[PDB]
This record gives sequence, structure tokens and C-alpha cells, in this order.
Amino acid sequence: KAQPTEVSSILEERIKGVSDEANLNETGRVLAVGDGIARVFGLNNIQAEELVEFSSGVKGMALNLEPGQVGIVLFGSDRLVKEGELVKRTGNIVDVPVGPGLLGRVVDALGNPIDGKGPIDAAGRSRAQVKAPGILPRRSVHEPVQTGLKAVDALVPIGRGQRELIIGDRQTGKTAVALDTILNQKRWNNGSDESKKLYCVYVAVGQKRSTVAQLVQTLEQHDAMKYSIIVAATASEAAPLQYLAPFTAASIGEWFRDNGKHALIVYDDLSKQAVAYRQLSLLLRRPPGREAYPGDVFYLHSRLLERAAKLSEKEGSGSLTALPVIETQGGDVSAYIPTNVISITDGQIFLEAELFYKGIRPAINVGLSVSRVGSAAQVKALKQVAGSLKLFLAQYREVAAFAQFGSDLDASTKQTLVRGERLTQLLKQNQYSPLATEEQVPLIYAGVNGHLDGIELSRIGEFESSFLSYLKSNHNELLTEIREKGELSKELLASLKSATESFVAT
Amino acid sequence: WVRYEASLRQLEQRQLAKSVISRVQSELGNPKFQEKVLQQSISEIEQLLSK
Amino acid sequence: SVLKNTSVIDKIESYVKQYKPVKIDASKQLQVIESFEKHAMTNAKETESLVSKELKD
Ligand SMILES: Nc1ncnc2c1ncn2[C@@H]1O[C@H](COP(=O)(O)OP(=O)(O)O)[C@@H](O)[C@H]1O
Ligand SMILES: [Mg+2]
Repeated sequence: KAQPTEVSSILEERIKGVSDEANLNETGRVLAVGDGIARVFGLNNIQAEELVEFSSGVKGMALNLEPGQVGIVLFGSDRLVKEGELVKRTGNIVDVPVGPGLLGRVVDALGNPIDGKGPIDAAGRSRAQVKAPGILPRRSVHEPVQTGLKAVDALVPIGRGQRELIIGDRQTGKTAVALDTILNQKRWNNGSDESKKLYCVYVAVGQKRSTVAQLVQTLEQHDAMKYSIIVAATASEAAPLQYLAPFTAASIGEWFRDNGKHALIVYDDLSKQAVAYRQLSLLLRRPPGREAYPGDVFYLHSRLLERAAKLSEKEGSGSLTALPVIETQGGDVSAYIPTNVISITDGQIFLEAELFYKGIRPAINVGLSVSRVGSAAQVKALKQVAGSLKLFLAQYREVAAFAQFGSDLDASTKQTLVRGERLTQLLKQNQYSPLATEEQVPLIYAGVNGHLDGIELSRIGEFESSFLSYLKSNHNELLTEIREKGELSKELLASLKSATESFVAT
Repeated sequence: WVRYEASLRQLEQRQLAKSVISRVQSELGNPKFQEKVLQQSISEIEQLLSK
Repeated sequence: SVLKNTSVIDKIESYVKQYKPVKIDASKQLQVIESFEKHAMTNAKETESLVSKELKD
């Protein structure tokens, strides 16, 4: 094992060189270290939110620079640090390693490898706090992000550079729909067209290590870990790490965005980041705002999310897609953090336990789930083609407005109720089963013609699988036509109608 | 076999870390508190020569 | 090449190379399927004779 030997020799030689040329005099001395934060006197030249190295080895970061003393949030436990310990300022604002070598690796908030797969190969270092792109460098979101689930694609499409919030209650499928979005990209990431490749960045802030292991193994099984990036901020890890990990993952995604590549970063949880930052403020002597949350949780969320954008062709035509989460308390959408994040994201995806137990497996609440770019950021074959696919959302809202509670007026009302019930029956999708747009479009079309005569609602689950199999056999020409061309021609619509009639006849 | 070899590398790193305690104890009983002081003093002198 | 102290990759590769002809195709059916076809041909020809004579009638 010559590798540990030469890496130890190189690191120790660098330490010797640093010792030979350090001349650190204004370095600080710790006065009072609290619960994961320390107040240090000195560092008269410290930059704000600049990384520091304590004598015990725990890294720090400077939020509040009071006159004389500065508050250092510790990126780890306060076991090792004691009063009077030397602190070494790194001289640079906190940053995270970025590049293409981060793919296939799991890293902490600071970007250090935690998967035990060796050192991280980074093309460069990007600041954890990076200003979002301006008005001009961005571009209107037009390229869709293929989530692979029928309900979300049809009703709340996500596009490259869009910020769609997966807002929901506890264990209502938030990380689940995040995972289906994550996995569906394997269809294009296994190809060669980088313009369609969509590299993935998961932010596991506040999740437990067992959940992160579940995540990484699940991505490993479905050939997805190679193009995905796991930034894990464990709850046991220090609260500053939880606060910073989404920002560092945002920088990692911005690396792809600025290099002409498209990145999907799922800010899963981010309410745990919110409460971790609340902890940071409430021990940093900062007075809180509402429900003891600090003043800049709105500014924090907005500044973090705005880094996700669709860059213009002049900037490389790259994109960075955000998929934040909000864990509501008892379905309380009308709460400070939820409505705050909804006002940031370009639409939200609502999931409640009500639809989860009612049968809707994606738990897509079509009412409060709205996307800010309906026609754009959607597959042309799925957007309007036959018209009904466009006012699909309005039809769902009507079905909700005249559901079984409303009086069954007449045969038209009965037909509308049947159409709505069959449509919500269709939208249910099994977990870890990303269903492609070339297969989504025939099913959505079948939800407008041939939907009403379905033999029992429960049988539509197997009817969908049989219809996929039917489209696979001597109809793969239609599937590849709608996959490649994107738009649907009149002859294509006629062929799809004929196939639907032939299948519903059987 | 691949992840067995990966675990073998992890185990050899862990055994090196285990031997690190004996390495530390080697200099703990070594009367090192005189040569190290002189070396760090001359290193400080060299450091301040530039400054 | 990623594996350094394999001592077994050569063995499994040699086993796979020796077992490349895993098995030949099973083209056993050459008369019973022909029997089914001759029965089907007889049924079809008698059927169409009956149909043609019935429409002409
Ligand atoms: N297709 C599906 N969509 C959503 N949830 C599903 C699906 N199939 C099963 N589930 C169950 O729903 C739960 C989703 O909760 P999850 O997304 O883990 O929320 P959280 O991460 O906030 O606990 C999972 O525990 C899973 O067992
Ligand atoms: Mg989750």
C-alpha cells in the first residue's frame, strides 16, 4: 500500500511548509464555546462567513462578527474544542468541491467524502454562498424535466431550471416522488446527448443516516448512483452543517449549470434546514421573528432557491432544476415556512395523507399542486395535442367541484363524474416505476376516449399495464414516433385513436 | 470480490490506525522533548527571517 | 484491472470461455408440427369448398 504512504508524506510536507511560512499573530483565542458554537476574541482581519480551523481540528464559520468577539458556528461536535484554544482562519469564504468527479459519490455539507470510496476529484472550488443569476443571464423554462409519473407530468410539469416545491405532510410521498423524478433520468443519462442528460443532486439535510443508506442503495440498484450526487446533512451532524449543505449542493449544481449541463437538485426536507438555521440564530444571540424562527428564513430559502435557473444560450444554455420539499404539520399549508417557500418556487406539488390513503399513490393533490409553466416545460405530445390534454387541470378542478357530494344532475353530469373518477384512477402509479412520456401520452389520451367504459375502477390498474403491453407489440412504431418527434400529427392522432378503440374492444 | 477487496483496504487502514497508538506511544516514552524544542525554535527563527 | 489481488478472475474467465457453447438450438419439431399443419390445411380446404358451393347455391 504505497498510496497511504505517499499521501501521508505529501500532507505532512504541506503541514511542514505551512509551519515554515505561517506568521499567524492576529489568530483568535476562544472565550466561550456554547452548544456547537464558540465566541472567539481576535481575528481582527476575519472575513464574514469565512472558514476557520480550530486547534482541535473542528472547522468553523463566522456568522456574527461582533466588535471584539466573533461568533463561530462549528461544523462538528463541541467535544474537542475548549476555552482558550487557538483558531486558524483559512483565509477564504467557505466553499465546496465541485466538478464531474462528485458523481457517484456521497459527500457531507463541506463536500468531504463520507461514502468511504476515496478522495473527491473536483474540477474546482465554488463558494457555498453564490449570488443567483441576474434577469438577463436566465432563460425562460421550456425544456421539460421528465419526472416519469403520470399525474405530476400531466398536471404540474417540471422543466429545466424550474423550481417546483414538493410540499406535503409527514411520509406522504415527498422523498418518494423525489426518487421517481431522480430515477426517471436514467433513460437519457445512459445515452450520449449531453443536452438531454440531466445530472442529479440529492440534498439529505436532516434525514437520518439509515435513510441516506436506503437512498444510496436504492439509487445503486436502479443504475442511478452514477449520475446522482448525495449531499447528506445528518441530524446528528452539527446544525451549521445542516444549514450549509443545501447551499453547497446548490453550488455543485451551479457547476453543471454554468458548464452547459442540466442539473436537478432536490432540496429534500429543507424544513430540517430551516429549524437548524433557527437553532443557529437562537444560539447566536439573534432575536427571532415568527414562532421563534429567525428573520431571514425567507431570505435564506429565496437566496438558496434562486440559484436554480435556466441559463440563456449566451451563458451556455445550462439549467439547474430545484425540487425543494416542505414538511407541513397536519396539512397546514397556511403556515409561515410553507407559504414562504411556495412564494419562492415556480409552483408547488401538494401531497396530503388524505389522498394517500384514499388511493392516489402519487398522492398528487391536483388542487393545490400548480406549475408556473404549463404549456412550456412540457412534452409537446402531452401538452395539448388534442386540446383536452391542455385543460386537463381545469377538468380535474371541475371534477373536484362537482364530485360525488354534488347532486348527479343528468347524463352529462354522470359522464363527467365517470370521466373524473376514471382519470384519478389512472393517475395512480407504483413506486420506483418511472413511466416515460412515450408511454404517458397514450394513457392520457385513453383517459379522454375509451375511459368511460372501463370494467370497474379497480381493474384500470391492470388495464394500464395491458395497454402498455399492447403499445409495445407492433405499435412500438407509434411509441418511438411520439418519443422522437415530440409533436403529434393528425395521422398520429388517428392511429392512436384506432389503437385505443381496438384495445377497448378487447 | 470487488467490495471484499474494498473492505480489505478499509480493514488495513483500520489496522494502520490501530498501530498508530503504538506509534504514538513510541515517541511518548522517547525523550523527544529536547530535540523537538530546538527544531521548532530554529523553524520559528527561519519563519521570522523572511518576515 | 480494477481488482488487484484477484487470483480468481482468470479461473472464472477460463470457465466462461470453455462454456461458451452453452447449448445448441432445439429444432426437434419437424413432423408433429407438420401433422398439425396438414390437419389445418385439410380443414381449411374442406371448409372453403363448402363455403364456395353454399354461396353459389
Ligand atoms: N408510489 C408511491 N408513492 C409514494 N409513497 C409510496 C409509494 N409506494 C409506497 N409508498 C410509501 O409511502 C411512503 C412515502 O413517504 P416518504 O416519501 O418516505 O416521506 P418522508 O421521507 O417525509 O417520510 C413510503 O414509506 C412508502 O412505504
Ligand atoms: Mg422524504
